[PDB]
Amino acid sequence: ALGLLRTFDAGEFAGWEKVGSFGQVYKVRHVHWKTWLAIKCSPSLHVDDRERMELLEEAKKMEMAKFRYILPVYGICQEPVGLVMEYMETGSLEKLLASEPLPWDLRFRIVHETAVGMNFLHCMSPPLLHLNLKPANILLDAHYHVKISDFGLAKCFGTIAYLPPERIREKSRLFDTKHDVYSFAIVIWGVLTQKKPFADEKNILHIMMKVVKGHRPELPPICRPRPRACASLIGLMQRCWHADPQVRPTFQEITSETEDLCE
Ligand SMILES: Nc1nc(N)c2nc(-c3cccc(O)c3)c(-c3cccc(O)c3)nc2n1
Ligand SMILES: [Cl-]
Repeated sequence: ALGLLRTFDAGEFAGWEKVGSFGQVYKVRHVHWKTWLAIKCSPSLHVDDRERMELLEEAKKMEMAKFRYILPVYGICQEPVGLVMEYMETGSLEKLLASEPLPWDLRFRIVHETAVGMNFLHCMSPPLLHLNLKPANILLDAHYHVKISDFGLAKCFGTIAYLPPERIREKSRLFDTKHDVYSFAIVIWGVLTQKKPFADEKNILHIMMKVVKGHRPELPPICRPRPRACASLIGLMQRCWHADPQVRPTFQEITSETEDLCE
């Protein structure tokens, strides 16, 4: 896994441009390869042996999940300590949802492509859990196709919204596939609304308390352009955010339904 990865000297890169932030992300130009890449440097000034090894586990987990809808990783840079990744021109879904009103055919495809990627992770032996899925992680290429990113919290802030209610109920609960299914439901909410969940609210703790009983983000209305598929996606979202995690569908089932929304 970590053998096909490379080590990058900072001399190999050029024209650094900040893009995200967590740790800052930079669009760099590999000079000898004549192509662009992304690199994520650590926030700290000193990088201890936990960081260096943690970054390596993130890279290994990315290479293991080589797939169409997963972000490719090339190696780890040493000069500044950071992860050398594929550059996605269109950037994050978060930025795209803020940017402008999106057509529904796209929205449904972004949802489906994300779902296919997540399904792939869960299909591994053993399953790879993402445990961090949010529109900031969901990255889009020049032609608006998804690649899932940020395996920093994977397993073999304003982010309370993506946290499952069972995680608030029980201190130190065992992580599962149904964690990702919940977060994915909140992503769907983001696509249907182009809003951030609980954006306007007074306080975190009140909403996090109400979530443990049943209070989820307010349902969007049925859209005019694609009212049949919208209603269907909304349905799926609701099943994906159920309080009882055994009621939530598997990504095998989810992909099966999101595919029909693209037909
Ligand atoms: N254009 C572009 N290209 C990228 N390759 C890119 N990569 C990331 C990223 C960050 C950490 C880990 C990781 O596996 C990917 C982010 C990123 C993800 C989450 C939060 C954040 O601040 C930045 N944004 C990006 N944007
Ligand atoms: Cl429709």
